[PDB]
Amino acid sequence: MVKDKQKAIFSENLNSYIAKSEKTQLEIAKSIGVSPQTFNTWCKGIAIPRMGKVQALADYFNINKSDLIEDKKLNIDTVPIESGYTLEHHHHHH
Repeated sequence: MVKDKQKAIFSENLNSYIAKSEKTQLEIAKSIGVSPQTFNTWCKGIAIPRMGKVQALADYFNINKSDLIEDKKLNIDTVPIESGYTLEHHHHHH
């Protein structure tokens, strides 16, 4: 195919949030401040918007930009951080 994996991840993640909403792509596009054709290419993973729009997307969904950039490999694994941040543990014998 010769396709960039990052754009495939970004769209995959973004599309997840979009398809979880009942507002159309044309709806979200106006709220962000873009044209439907611009939003269409994002949803198809053809292009990634600039920081000003990526932040706008995350800001509108009340999420982190990191949620759109990093892969949905959401398997919690203890993350030592130099602060008083909350972390959870599972523990299952398998």
